[PDB]
Amino acid sequence: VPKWIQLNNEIMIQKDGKFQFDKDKEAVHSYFVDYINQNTVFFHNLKEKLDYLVENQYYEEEFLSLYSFEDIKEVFKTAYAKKFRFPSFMSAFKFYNDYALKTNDKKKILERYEDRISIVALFFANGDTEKAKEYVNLMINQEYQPSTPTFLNAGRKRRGELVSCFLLEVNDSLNDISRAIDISMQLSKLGGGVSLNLSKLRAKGEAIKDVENATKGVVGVMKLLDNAFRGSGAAYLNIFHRDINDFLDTKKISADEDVRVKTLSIGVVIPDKFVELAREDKAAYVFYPHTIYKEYGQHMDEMDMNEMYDKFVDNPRVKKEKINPRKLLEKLAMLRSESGYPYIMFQDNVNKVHANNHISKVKFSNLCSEVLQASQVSSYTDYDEEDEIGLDISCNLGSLNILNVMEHKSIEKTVKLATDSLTHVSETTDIRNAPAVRRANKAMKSIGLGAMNLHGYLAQNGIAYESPEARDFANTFFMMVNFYSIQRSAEIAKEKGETFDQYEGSTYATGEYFDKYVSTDFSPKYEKIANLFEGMHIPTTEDWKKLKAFVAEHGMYHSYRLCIAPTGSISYVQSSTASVMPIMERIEERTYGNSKTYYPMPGLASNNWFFYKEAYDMDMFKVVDMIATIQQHIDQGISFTLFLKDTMTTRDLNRIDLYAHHRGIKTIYYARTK
Ligand SMILES: Nc1ncnc2c1ncn2[C@H]1C[C@H](O)[C@@H](COP(=O)(O)O)O1
Repeated sequence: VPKWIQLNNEIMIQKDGKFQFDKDKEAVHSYFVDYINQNTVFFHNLKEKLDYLVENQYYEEEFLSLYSFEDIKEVFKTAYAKKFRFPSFMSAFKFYNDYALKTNDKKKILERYEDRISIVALFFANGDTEKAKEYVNLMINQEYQPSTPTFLNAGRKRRGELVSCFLLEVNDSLNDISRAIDISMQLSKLGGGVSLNLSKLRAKGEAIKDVENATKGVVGVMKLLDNAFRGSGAAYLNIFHRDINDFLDTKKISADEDVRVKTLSIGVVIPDKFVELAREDKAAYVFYPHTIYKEYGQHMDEMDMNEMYDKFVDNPRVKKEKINPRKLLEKLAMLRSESGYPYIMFQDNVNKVHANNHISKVKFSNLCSEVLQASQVSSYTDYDEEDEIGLDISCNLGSLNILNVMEHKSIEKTVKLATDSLTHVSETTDIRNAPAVRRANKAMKSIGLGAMNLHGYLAQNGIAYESPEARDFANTFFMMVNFYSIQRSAEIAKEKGETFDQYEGSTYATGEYFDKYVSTDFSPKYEKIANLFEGMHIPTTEDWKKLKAFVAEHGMYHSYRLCIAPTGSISYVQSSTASVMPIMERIEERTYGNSKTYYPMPGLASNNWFFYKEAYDMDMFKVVDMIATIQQHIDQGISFTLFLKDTMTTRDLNRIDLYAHHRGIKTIYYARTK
């Protein structure tokens, strides 16, 4: 058993009635002086090191050639200037195991933490040395953390693409299904998560072909996708689609392997009309989509279900099956208890505050349920015919660290620089053989700036997650993020002289987006929270009015700007609590070969133990209230894990989900039971 693991294990051995939290500091110190520092490669100087890495195909030559070597030296100097030390074994372990560049044989380490940051910053700044130094400071102070794909691969030659999220529409044909599978594997190889909308695919019995897929409906397509992934995959289906019960039964524990889907995540899209039909206890119907396309010349999930539902029911050329809508909502709650699946998207909560309904309404979401954008189906054809390209979704992500941003008083600076980094990654992306995704990147230019360390920050300032004080902080914080995000998007539009495709018809352009911001104040109501924002200018209704006019004049470069991802791996590197979620465990036990490892939550001690309250003991109604408060100021979505007990009944699970719906929650993610 290595010394660093032994020292890490001594945290759980009590001393004077307390956990030995400081033993983690010894553990990480041992990890460096007994392992990491013995496996790093020596170089005489920075010039030799960089020439070696370029010439041996580790780094790309072009992004470095934009700087003079003297300027590169100064950027690297900036990274090593602040004496960065990991506070825990796991934070250091997660960087050097998952992110640090290794030699090709993978026996030595070629990058310190400061080297990766220096290279990522030199990639972002595109020759601008002074901006590269700001990126280094932003990342070394841990104010901003680029997503895994960007942070891992930026500046490297042997790599995937830097984009995290891909969402694909799939039209109703074998050529389309075949192309969607091909594109999914291509994009998954590039390092991104891939989510597929299956709501336009024809239901069971509508496929009259002698192929293995035919007779199972969309489950056949789910199987092909699931097998291919053996980046991860997801599939979404509208609740009014006939195959909804078969779609759900892929995640049953008792389901046989010919129907079962193990790797692929699943999501269900629920409009209000289904919630209306659940409220009044009467039987409802699910539709065979190809019959709807035959009749109306439009896909089911493109048409307005509030208006057309009764018309689909009364039309005899539209085929249907009767269901009990309350019992399907019960089934959803039950599967989420057993499996964690499916994810739920409350479609009208997404679309009632969506800025770009004129392009399209939002029909589905991504692998982690936070990306929420317009899309349009493509039509892929054979050799001698022409493809008709629609609009898929791509979004590259990054996260603010709330703790460090507040302590450095740098909300404006970090949001605007992060937005610039996300914009450069979007500009330098080059997707081949997926023109609907290429269209998304070039024309829509969406980015996904999120945040982590909410609970960690609140807990270390004596603010409980469920308190009105916490919601007061979140309200003001994310308002500010949205303000400076929009401002920078509009500034970039002025500088570049470009806007996102069909900006002119958006709620940003009409002014409607800003209505609540020009009329209501979002500064902190509690004095304790107002003192935390001391030194930072909190935008007022008057600033918002001025921003509204600025946007009306110059437009906006980005179609979407903000979304809060789960941050599973990167949160360790940041010594941060995951996302805006409440923590699961005060101390995480995990396996390490034969031995165990222990990770106390970042900033956990005996004197703040109360404030690091475990998510399972919280009231999920009050957790809903927190995320709803954040969702006000996020144009896309928030990955909302729900934390449950086996004591809860199906009745209790339905009441939580229906309350989430009532408060305007856009999506809910994996359902976690203790
Ligand atoms: N916690 C932590 N994070 C990062 N790097 C670390 C850490 N502990 C030790 N080291 C590395 C940094 C130096 O190269 C050397 C001496 O660190 P010194 O601080 O002089 O003991 O070990």
